[PDB]
Amino acid sequence: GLKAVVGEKILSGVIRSVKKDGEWKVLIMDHPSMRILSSCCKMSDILAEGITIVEDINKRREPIPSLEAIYLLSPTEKSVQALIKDFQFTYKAAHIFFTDTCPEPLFSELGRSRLAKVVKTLKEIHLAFLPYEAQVFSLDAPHSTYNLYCPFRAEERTRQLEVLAQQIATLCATLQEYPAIRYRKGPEDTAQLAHAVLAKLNAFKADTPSLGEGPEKTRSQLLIMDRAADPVSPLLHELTFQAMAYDLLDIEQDTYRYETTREKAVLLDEDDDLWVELRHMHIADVSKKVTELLRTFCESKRDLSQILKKMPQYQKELNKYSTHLHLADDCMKHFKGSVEKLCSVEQDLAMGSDAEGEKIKDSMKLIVPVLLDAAVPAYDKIRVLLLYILLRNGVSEENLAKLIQHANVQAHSSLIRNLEQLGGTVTNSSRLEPRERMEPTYQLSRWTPVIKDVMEDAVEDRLDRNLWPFVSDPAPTRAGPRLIVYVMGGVAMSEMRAAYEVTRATEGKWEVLIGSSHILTPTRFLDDLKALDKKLEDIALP
Ligand SMILES: [Cl-]
Repeated sequence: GLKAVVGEKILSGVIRSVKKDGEWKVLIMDHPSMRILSSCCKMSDILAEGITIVEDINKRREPIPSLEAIYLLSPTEKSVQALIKDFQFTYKAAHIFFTDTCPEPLFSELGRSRLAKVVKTLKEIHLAFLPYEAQVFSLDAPHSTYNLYCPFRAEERTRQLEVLAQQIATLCATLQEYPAIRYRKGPEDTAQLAHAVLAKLNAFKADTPSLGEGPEKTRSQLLIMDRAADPVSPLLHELTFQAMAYDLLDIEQDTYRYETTREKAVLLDEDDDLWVELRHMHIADVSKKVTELLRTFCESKRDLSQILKKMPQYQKELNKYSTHLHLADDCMKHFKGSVEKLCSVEQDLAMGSDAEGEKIKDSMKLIVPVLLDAAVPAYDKIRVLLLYILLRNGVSEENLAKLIQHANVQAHSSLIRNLEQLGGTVTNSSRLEPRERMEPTYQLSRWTPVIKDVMEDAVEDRLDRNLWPFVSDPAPTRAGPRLIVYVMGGVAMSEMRAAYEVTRATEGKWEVLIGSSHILTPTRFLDDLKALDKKLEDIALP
């Protein structure tokens, strides 16, 4: 998928293109650059291409003239000024690779340097995005929401749209696409980003006019949506394996930690093929499916005296089964009690109707118990309170104060009101509501992300142009078409799931990719909101 593509562009385009069978090389990097390759290609493949050690430019290093030195950097004044510094000899010579275009000014001061003397290679790969999953990308700019929507960064807003616009143009170019660009009409941001992307995509089209040609690739579309178009989805407690695990449990750097009969630290990425299989399933179908795949593997390899002897051999491939069997139980531990009670209240507020289908009569009566409960943590009370404010489509100033007070979450008053910075409606409307679906589901997972409706419509060529205009109408006349989706201000894990549900529904006709500046859990979303009315010099510039 995306990790295979990105991995190939690196291994073959950067490491293999410089390899000298007799010689070996140091690979030096800045933070953004090494987050990219680390996310797709493994150390074993890196070694196989002729690299002795990997380093980080930001840290002090030892001189090794004997070894030539590759650099893979983002073309920022920090990385370049740090590179120039290495020889003005910490190395004998060096092969440079910028992940994007190097601006005149930075290339000029580099020509007046001593480094220049021993520069052996100098290219630019144009590759600025993390392949998080097979079908989900990230631009590695968690500072993006803050730069676009905080008033203390009003002057950097436009620059942040230009940066993101470029990153999204190099995504298409990487996938050999020249897709029709579309965006949600009302918000100023979505339109501005869409036109920026076209202008920076037309650059790559001009250099390679054969981009996106074909009866199938000509039908590819890139949709741009703002967070405020569906501020409900990022708040909800999802009961699918992934969305549920990252939300309820503490999972950092994508690593799950628990104890066995001793200190296991598993990485939930795409080498773990069991994770790839379960990540999108309701919590209620996980238990069985794990045991269903066990009964296959264990008995497939298998008087049972000899089977006992061969247990150490299976133990490793067999632990990987116990891994997710346990993670599922853990999801269920955290779900019992308050949470299962919250979900009920949330789904009623999101759908606007109880399980029977009967419309909710008194939405206030529904939350009041949860809010005045001292045993429910603040962030949980806040998700319910925000869902209530969104259902009501705004709430009176005085009613908001009485709820914040009676709910006992006064210190977070800030983040609640900060939802108006994204375009959402808190006090006293630009939100899209998912169409109804007459399809059976579990009582606690009746909500479908807005973006799924949008994806299905884009695929079937029935997406309203009034709401989703094109920037350019397609000229009158992998191989299949792609639908690329970019949610501004973070993408929820239900929306990530929606991409896989729609892609599988078309049976391979369409590959639906979705991504954003960063990936969201309900908690990280509230933290992003909290920041929008603060001056924080720690947060990175665009
Ligand atoms: Cl149009």
